[PDB]
Order: sequence, then C-alpha cells, then structure tokens
Amino acid sequence: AHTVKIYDNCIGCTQCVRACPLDVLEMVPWDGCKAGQMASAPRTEDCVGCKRCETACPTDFLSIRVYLGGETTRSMGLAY
Amino acid sequence: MPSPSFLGSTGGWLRCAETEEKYAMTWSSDQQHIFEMPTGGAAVMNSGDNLLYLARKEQALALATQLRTQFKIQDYKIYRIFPSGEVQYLHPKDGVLPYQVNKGREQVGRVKSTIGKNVNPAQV
Amino acid sequence: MNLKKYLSTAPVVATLWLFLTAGILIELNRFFPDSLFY
Amino acid sequence: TEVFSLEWLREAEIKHCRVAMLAVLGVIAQEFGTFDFYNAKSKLQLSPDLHNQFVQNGALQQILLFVCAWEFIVGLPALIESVNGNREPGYFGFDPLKLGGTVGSAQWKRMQAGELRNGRLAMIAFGGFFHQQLLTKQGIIEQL
Amino acid sequence: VKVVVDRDVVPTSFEKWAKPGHFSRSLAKGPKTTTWIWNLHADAHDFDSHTSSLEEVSRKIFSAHFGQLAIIFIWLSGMYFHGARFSNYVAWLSNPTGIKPSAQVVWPIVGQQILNADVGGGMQGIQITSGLFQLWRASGIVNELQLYVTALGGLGMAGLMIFAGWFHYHKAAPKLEWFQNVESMLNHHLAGLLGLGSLSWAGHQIHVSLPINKLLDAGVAPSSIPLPHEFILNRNLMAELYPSFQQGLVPFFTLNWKQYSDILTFKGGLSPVTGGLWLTDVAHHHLAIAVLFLVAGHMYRTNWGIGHSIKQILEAHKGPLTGEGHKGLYEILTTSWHANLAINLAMLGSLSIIVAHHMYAMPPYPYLATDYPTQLSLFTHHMWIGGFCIVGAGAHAAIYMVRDYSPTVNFNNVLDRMIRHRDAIISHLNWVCIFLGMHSFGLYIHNDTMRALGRAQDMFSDTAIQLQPVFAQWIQQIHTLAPGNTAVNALATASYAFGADTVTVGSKIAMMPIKLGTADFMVHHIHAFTIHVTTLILLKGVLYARNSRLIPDKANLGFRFPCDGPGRGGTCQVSAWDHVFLGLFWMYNALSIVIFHFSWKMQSDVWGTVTSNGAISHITGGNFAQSAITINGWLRDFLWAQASQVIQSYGSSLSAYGLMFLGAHFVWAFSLMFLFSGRGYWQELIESIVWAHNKLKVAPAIAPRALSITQGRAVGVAHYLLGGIATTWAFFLARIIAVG
Amino acid sequence: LTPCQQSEAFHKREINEVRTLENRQANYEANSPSYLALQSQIDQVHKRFDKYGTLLCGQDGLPHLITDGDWRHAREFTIPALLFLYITGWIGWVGRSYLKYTKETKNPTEQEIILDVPMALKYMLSGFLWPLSAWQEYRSGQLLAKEDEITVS
Ligand SMILES: CC1=C(C/C=C(\C)CCC[C@H](C)CCC[C@H](C)CCCC(C)C)C(=O)c2ccccc2C1=O
Ligand code: SF4
Ligand code: SF4
Repeated sequence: AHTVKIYDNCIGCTQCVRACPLDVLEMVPWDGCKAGQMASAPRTEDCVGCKRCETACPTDFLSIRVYLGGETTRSMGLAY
Repeated sequence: MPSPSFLGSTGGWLRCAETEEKYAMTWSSDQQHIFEMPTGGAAVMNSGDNLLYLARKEQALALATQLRTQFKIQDYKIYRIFPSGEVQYLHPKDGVLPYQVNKGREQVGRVKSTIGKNVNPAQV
Repeated sequence: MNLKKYLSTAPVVATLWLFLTAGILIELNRFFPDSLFY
Repeated sequence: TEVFSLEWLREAEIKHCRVAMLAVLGVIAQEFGTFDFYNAKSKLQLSPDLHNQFVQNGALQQILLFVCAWEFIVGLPALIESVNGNREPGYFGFDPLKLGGTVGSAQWKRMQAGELRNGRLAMIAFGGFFHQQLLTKQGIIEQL
Repeated sequence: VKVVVDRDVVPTSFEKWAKPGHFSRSLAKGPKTTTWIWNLHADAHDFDSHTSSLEEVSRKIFSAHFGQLAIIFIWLSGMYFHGARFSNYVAWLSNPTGIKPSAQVVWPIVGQQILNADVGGGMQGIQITSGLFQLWRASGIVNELQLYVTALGGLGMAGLMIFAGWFHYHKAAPKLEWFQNVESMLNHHLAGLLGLGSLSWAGHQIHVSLPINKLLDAGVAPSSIPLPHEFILNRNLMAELYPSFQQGLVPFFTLNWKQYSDILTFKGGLSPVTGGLWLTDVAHHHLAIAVLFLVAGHMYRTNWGIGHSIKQILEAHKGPLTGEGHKGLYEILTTSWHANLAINLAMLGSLSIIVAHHMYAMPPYPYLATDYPTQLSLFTHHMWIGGFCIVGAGAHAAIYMVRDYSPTVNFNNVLDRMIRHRDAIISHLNWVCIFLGMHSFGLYIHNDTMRALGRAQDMFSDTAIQLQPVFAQWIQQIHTLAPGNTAVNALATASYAFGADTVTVGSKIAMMPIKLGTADFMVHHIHAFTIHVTTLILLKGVLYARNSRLIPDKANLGFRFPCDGPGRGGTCQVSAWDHVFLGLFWMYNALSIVIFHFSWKMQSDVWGTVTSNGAISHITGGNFAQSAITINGWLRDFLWAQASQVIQSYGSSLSAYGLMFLGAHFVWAFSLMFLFSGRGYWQELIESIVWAHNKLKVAPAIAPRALSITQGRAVGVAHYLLGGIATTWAFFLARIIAVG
Repeated sequence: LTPCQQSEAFHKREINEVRTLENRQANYEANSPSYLALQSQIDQVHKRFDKYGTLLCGQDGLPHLITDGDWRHAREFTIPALLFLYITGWIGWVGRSYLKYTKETKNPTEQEIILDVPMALKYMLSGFLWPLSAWQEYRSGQLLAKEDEITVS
C-alpha cells in the first residue's frame, strides 16, 4: 500500500500516534534525540495515508513522510 | 459476551462483512453507562467486557480514542483474518503506543537527507 | 482615548481616505473641465 | 445602571438643561415685547412657515453650528479627568460649596439640592413649551 | 417565571474596540498572518465558538437581534422618506395609470442623468418595483406630510431599540433563567406579537379603508379627500360611508354581529375597481386571525399552573415506528439557541415562498396586479429569500448533531432513529431524485430529440394532451364550484386563477384562469427534481453530520473544515457545511427554475391586453404551448427574445439593467476562479510575489498567505449566487419595464 | 482620417444624438422647474463636443487619438493623463514604502501595519520629491537585503 518513511528531523513529541487514526506509526526508544522517542510504522500494510500526521508534525519540513503508493482494501478505508 | 443492544440494522447482515475480515473490540465497563457507536445512534453499555463487530479499522480505533476520553480504561482490540486467523494487532506490546516502551524496533526507516533521495540503503 | 484607537483601525482609515478620494473626483467632474493646453 | 453610560446620560441632561433655559430665557426675551398685544397676530412674522427658508439666517446658523462644535469639543475632554478644565471651577465652586456644606451639616450633597430637578424641569418644560406654540395649528378641542 | 436580572455584567468601554479581535484570545495575540484577517470576520458571527456560558451566549444573540432589528428600522424609516422628498406618489395618487412608479433620482456628475426614467407626474427618476406605492395607497396615505411624520416617528423607534440592545447588556441583563421560559415565550409571541399585531392592524384598516375604498375608488381629487381624524371626530361621517357605524359598539355586546356587515364581509375574488383583493375582506380577515391568535396564545404554563407545556406535550406523543418518540425534543429546543434557528429558518423560509405564491395568485394590494414589474419582482424576491432561509435551516440542522447533541443528555428516539436508520432516509430520497431526474429532464432530452429528428414531435402531440389537462384540472373545477356549494357565504372563488372563463380587466389584465397545459407537468417536475435533490443534500448534511461511515471520528474535526487528506482513495469536501455549500447550489437551481417558470408563463398565457373588437391578446401570445416542452424553446423564444428589452435600452433610461446584466456574468465567472482551483497552487503563487516583496523589503509584517480552503468556497458560492442572481435580477427588471 | 471640425460625418452624430434626446425632451413641459435642468444637461452635452473636435478624431464619428508619442497629441497620452498617474500612484507607493521602512522597531509589527498611530498617516505628505531620493532608498533596500530570500527548493 502506502510507503511510510521517517525523516531524521524527529523530536519524538508523539504527534503521530496522537493524530493518526488507526495507529500506523509507533514510538520507539532512540539514542539520537532530545526527548528520546522515534516514530516507526510497522503496520504499513494497514496504512490509509490520510496525511494527518504532517499537520501535527512540528519541524520546518515535516519529519514523518508517507509517499503515495498502491491502493488496497486496507488503504481505501471501505467497509465493503 | 454481554454486548450493548442496538437497533436500526444497517451494520449487520452484510455479505461484504462476512467475506471480509472483521474487527472485535472490548472494554472493561465497570458501571452501567450509555454511549454512541461510531456508526450508530445511542446504546446502553452493560457491565463486564463487551464484544462488537466492526467492518473498518478506523472505526476500530476511533471508538478506543473516544472511550479513553470518558473514563480511564485499558482498551483491547483484536483483528481477525478472512479464514479464522485471529491476531492481536492492537497493542502487540501491550504498552500504549504514544507512551514509551521497552520493546523497540524500526520498520521501513530511511535515514537520509530531507529534500529527497528516495533510495533505501537497507530495509532491515 | 480608545475611540481614537478604533478610529485608527485599518477599515476606518481605509473608508475615510477612500471617501476623500471619491469626493474629490465627484467634485472634479462637477466643476471645471480639464483645460488641457498644448 | 452602569457607570460610563449613566455618565453621558446625566451629562446630556446638564449639557441641555442650561440650553433649555437660555433658550427659554431667549425665546421669552425676544417675545417679551410681543407676547400678547392681540396675540402678536398669531406670532406675526415669527411664524416659522412664513420665513423664507432662512435665506439670510442659514449662513449664520452654519457659523453657529461650527463654533458650537468646538465648544462641545471642549466640553468632551474638560469632563475627562478632574485637572485643568474642571479643576479650576472645581475649587471655585468649592468656595461656595464649603459654605453650602457648612449650612448643610456634614456635606449636604449639592446634586440633591438641585442638579436633577433643574435638569429635568428644563427638559420637560421646554418639551411642552415647543409643542403648545409650534406643533398645533387647528385646536379642534379647547386647550386648557 | 420570575424576574431574575443580572444588572451590570459587561461595562461600557471602548477598550474592546481598540483590540481587533477581543471576542477571542486566539484571534488577538497572533495577527501575523493574512488568514487571521479573514478568520476575524468568518468567526465574528459564530457566537458558539467563543465562550460556552449559555447565560452569555443568550446575552450575545438577543443583542444581535436588537442590532439587526435597529438596522431594519433604519432601513424602513428611509422608505417613507424617499417617497416624499423626491418621488411621484402624490401625482400617482391622483393619476395611478399613466404615471409609472419612481422614488429614486440621480445627479448630473458624469452624464448618468440618462437613468432619470420619464415616469410622469412632474418628477423624473428611477422606476421602483418594491410595492411601496401599493402599500402606501392601501394604508390611506395621501399627503406628503403623512410620509414625513411616519419617518420622524420611525427615527424614535429606531433609536429606542439601540438604547434597548445597549440596555439589557452594558446596563441591565436578565439571568439564564429568563430563557427557559419557552412556555411563557409562545404565550407572548402568539398573543402579544401575532395576536395584538393581527388585531392592531385590523383596527386600522376599518377606519382608514374609506379614504381608499369609499373615496379614492369613487373619483374624488386628493385635495377633496377629507382628513382621517375628521372621520373619527364625527362618527356620523363613518355612518354615512357605512350605514353600520351609527350603532358604535352596541350590537357587538348584543351578539347582533350581522349589523356589522358593511365592513366585515367574506366576498372572495378581487374587486373590479381597485385591482386587487377587497379592502373590506382583509379587515375581516385580520379580525378573524386576531381572535384565533388571542386563543392560540394561551397554551403553555405561565405561573398560574394551567395549560399545557412543550415539556409534557412532547413527553406524551409516542408511535410504533417512533419508539421513545417526541420525548426530549423539549430539551432539544430549550437548550440550543441553534436548535430553534433551523426550525425557524425552515418554516419561515418556506413561509416566504408560500406568501410569494399568495402574492401573484390573489393580489392583496390595490393597483398591484396591473403593476407587472412590482408583482414579478416581489414574488421572486421572497422566493429567493426563503431559498436562503431553508438552506440556512439545513446549515444549522447540520450544526446540531456536531455542536449540541449528546448520547446521555438530550434524547429523542425519533431523532435517534433518523440517525440509526440514517442510511435508509437518503437511499429513499436518492432513488426518488433519480426517478424524477431521468424522466423530468429525460423527457426534455426526449422532446428536444423528437423535434430535431423530424416527425417524432408531430406524433408527440397526443402525449402532449396527456399529463397536462389530466391532473389538477379537477382541482380548478372544484374551486369553480366551491362558492355557493361548499362556500355559501362566498360570491367569488379564492382567486380568478380558479374561476374558468371569468376574466377581470381594468384596462390591463389582472388575473386569468391559468389554463395548465403543454409543459406545466414538465416544469413542475423539474421543480420537484430540484426540490428533492435540495432536501436530500441538506438532510444528508443534517443526519450524517454526527455519525459517518467513512470517517468514524467525525465530531472531532468540526463543521466548516476542508477535509481529511488523500487517504482512503480521497477524503475531500465531506463537511456538512459543504452539503450546505452545495445545498445553496441546488436550492439555487431550484429557485432559478421556479422564477423562470412563474415569470415567463405569466406573460405567455396570463398577462396581456384586451380590446373590444376581440378578446385577449397577450404580451407574448400563448408561446409556451410548444416552446416549453423542449430545452431549445427555453433559449430560442425565452433566453433569446429577452435581449431586445435589456440591450435595446441604452437609447432610453433602462441602460443600467444592461450594464448589471453583462457585469453579473463577470462576478459569476469570477466565482469560477475559486470553485475550480486549489490553495496549493495559489500558495505557491504568493511566495513568488513575496520574493519580490523580500527584494525591496516591501513584504508586509502580516505574512501573505492564500485564502482558507473553506473561505475560498464560501466566497465562491457568494459570487456564484451574487453573479447568479443579478443577471436574472437585471433580466426580470428588463423586459417587464419595456413590455409593461 | 480627418479631424471632426472638417469631418462632416461627426457633426451628424451630434445632431443625431440631440435628435434622439429631443423626443424625450419635448414630451414634458419646459416651463416646469423639475425639467428645466434638461436644458443645462444639453448645455453640458454641447460644451463637451467642441473640445474633442480639436483632437484628431475618427471620420466615422468615433473619436480616435494618438499614443505613439507625437508631440501634437501628447495631451492624450504622454504628458498629462499619463505622467500624473505615475507620480500620484508612486507618491502613494513610495510613501507606503517609507511606512514599510518604519514598520519594524519594538512595538509589534502587526500593530505597526494595522493599528498605526495616525501621525504616520499624517506624515505621508513628506514625499514631494520622490524620484532620486526614492531611488537611493530602494538601492539601500536591495543592498541591506543581502540576497536574503526564500528557499524555493
Ligand atoms: C485568487 C485565489 C486565492 C487568493 C485570494 C486572495 C489573495 C484574496 C485577495 C482579496 C483581497 C481583499 C485583495 C487585496 C486588497 C487588500 C486588502 C488591500 C486593500 C486596501 C484598500 C483597497 C482598502 C486563493 O487563496 C484561492 C484558494 C483556493 C482556490 C482558489 C483561490 C484563488 O483563486
Ligand atoms: S511527527 Fe515527527 S517530530 Fe513529531 S513526534 Fe512524530 S516523528 Fe517526532
Ligand atoms: S499516513 Fe495517514 S494513517 Fe498513516 S500515520 Fe500518517 S496520518 Fe496516520
């Protein structure tokens, strides 16, 4: 489906999973940040790509990118 | 398991829901209450855990987000596959995703510049 | 005091100056024609 | 009930009660020699309808409305604060105010002595004085 | 019921006016963006987006009520002034036919004096279509002095309301308890406003009718008209003009009501002298409405214990398909200021349309039916007013599920069901819309095909006899035989549009038995199509505003939001306010087709002239007996022949209605800039201009940004409507003046 | 294309326009005061045609003109109706620019764009001789900018 790629601009303020609808991203301990959190998206098969994390993403250029890819039932958000 | 009663049809008896994977949530519900479904009107919440059927994943997570704002209750959502495969996709760590956990890993993570360079040096 | 601050707002100043510019032109087309001399 | 609104209300009462008295003492003064004497031939030439739309008095009223503007543009800020404008009449009045308070024990609030009664009497009397003489041609019923 | 007042809550100070955006701390600390400039005005009237204290929201809307009320009074006080300083109402009072209406003059500045239409009566100006002269003649106003006294009396009432909306607020303030008295509110709106209002005006047109009826209809000069007080000061004058006034409220107590039959009648139809309804039937009408409202204004609990109440009335209505029906609706309307506004906008919006229909059907004012420009203008005027109002009803009935609906507090299982089987309501309306579209407009495609194809339209004539004069024909025949039979006390029909072959003419045709035919079944179903689609999209915005299948967490985003993003294939324009934005557009199409239908069909078969050598010759003689069935006739004989009255007017005084006609297409196509492009490209467009602004540092501190995604669509519909009304506003005011 | 004082096809339009206006003029009584102003309006009409005749005007009666720079027609373009637009517009523009220079300082930038002290608006009259002084200050604008612009990346 969609391709989630995390920039190196992360501050770890958990804005992803707070905004994110179906919890695509996930906070993971990391050793190269101020707060110490990093966003990671294992369940990219279930990602829909609604692009609501780029709104809550603080950085000048956003830190969580999701490039538009293929479309499946998991990424169309349809109930049928 | 005792589940809230809802009238109005719409949600049930859909062929697509039967042939497609379905979602099953639950909540503690220590007290009798009254809530609203993300796709229905109003319904009374009974004591103990309550199992429902959901056809979308966003429908399965918005209800948990709405429950967390009411009272403080741990949520459990289980995501079933087409045949009969039942896997715990929600809270596989059992730790809340925004909060920090010990079980850490990285999936699909490129550590390059910000303007672009879409090639990934290593997938794992 | 504060009435002058409300008088100093963007819409009030804009309408006041535009009233001046419009009235000058209404009086211009009513009074002398442009003489224009080669 | 509020402060700043009742301020302009009581002020407008004072700002017109003196106007509603100098006009009465002006309209009566100009007609003191022609009140009666055969009812001044129904006000004679003083009838407003008989005037020539104020040809000669219009350019004079414009000058009056101009000077009266800045007169009240002095009354608007002189009321603001006590100092300068109102403070000098302040201690002037305080010279009769001290004697008046001595006659009236602790303070004798002058506003109860006659600030509201004069203010409202002038307004009501001038409102009726402008209708009986300027707002009735055919009486139909006798006016008593 | 208790006098609970919170005297002095907000002080009178210019401090808030000094701060641009004092109503919201979010719109005050950060005015660094151009978008903030538009947000300051977009949320300026969204009072529920500031503070949540209902005691203050009720003390911010009743203020806006008195403010808007003062604006309306300032507006009305000028109408009596314009019909006295520069107008022709007195000359028109003496000569009503030859003197065209006018109450607006221009000045010699840039040669614009060509707009001074030669109307007559020794005064030139701009023709008016507001019905002011008909209303003033029906009010007994003759002299110019009676205009100025009413205007100077309007200034007083206009000032008192400003000093009232500034009284119950900066000076006084009732508590929150004063607003849950909805029971005490309907007892004063249906009896104090509707009741005493229908009685006060009733008592007027009984003593002011004879200066119009038994005088101006006889043939007396306006100078020979006696004074209205001379009729009251001498009861015998009223007694001679009406031989029932000699009694003077004596059989009123004796219940000998028949002795008041000289002013109180139920004739029906129109009067063959004035040109409108009877001047005696309306007086009896308002008397009948007044007593009915004096009875209907006593229905709810005051502070004596008797009567019903909106509470238990709705707590008692049940129903099998409703379940816990009607209960909780009291808590629905008594808690949300919004909630009352949709049912008000809905009822009052349909009311403006219904009263617009009642205007042309039975003309209530004298010399109104012959005044074709005024009649045509007033109908479509209230028509579009109600269109906006009903869409506002949808705009706020969508607000309710988002802003004030809870799954614990306010509860009606009826509204619950409207949201529980919500997918069924719109499914029904959807199939109804499609059936009424693929046929009503399908038959348009069909007939337009039959003509260009050849002999198919010839064989369609038998079907043209079908549908038309098949239905609704018997309804008119019922109304023909309704007087005498089912109306023994009525010597005329409801209107002469019902009485067959009965034509009333006063040198110009007033009303006609509107013989349906050819394509009235066509346009009425084009209407029903554009009505069901409008109701569908607005009701969709109503009940889908809370629970949506696509996005479950809908209540978090809001009402006037853009969308969610490119996910799920594409979530775009899913807000209920957008169902209103597009609901404004289908209402636009509905009202556009209805005003087209009414306007043109009138001069097609109703409006015309009369000669003695013949009978009836219309302005456009019976054209839409064929030119209405196909789409081509709607721009071959309708939209085409109208350019000869809007453009061929530069040599006359109707040149402004051509400039506005051609200039309204400009602003309409200017709406095609916002309704098609996107903020992304335009935001990339500013930063280049901002680069030029950073080259000379002429960049403003307020950072240049594009319009909001929602504000662009709000301005887009604003121009699509303004540019989509001013054209027909210039068109309805084009031909009707040339063919008047 | 001949001038209209010699173009016989232009004076005919004056006669024809007054002829169309005369039918509207004669239906009302000239002795009435509300229509005595029509004679003053046609006086304005008459006083308008004579000045345009001096300008070269179309033979058709549609009065054309010159923008090539011909010194005989500088009145229709170059000198009056053109240069004043440039000066008056830029007297506003460079005055706005001077206000943009004083748009910073301590008091908030938003306060100094919108809620400005009226005194700056009263100082606007400063720009009597913009040209070269404005050129100096615009040089300084480009200079102190030091090519500080947006990324465009
Ligand atoms: C033009 C355009 C813009 C930009 C719109 C802008 C910049 C609005 C400009 C309006 C203002 C009022 C013009 C600037 C005038 C200043 C206020 C100065 C006025 C000072 C005096 C004249 C009073 C969008 O943001 C947009 C968004 C989505 C789809 C299409 C579009 C679109 O087409
Ligand atoms: S959006 Fe970016 S900066 Fe914010 S918490 Fe997620 S990874 Fe960190
Ligand atoms: S791509 Fe969409 S669903 Fe996935 S994390 Fe980002 S906002 Fe959430």
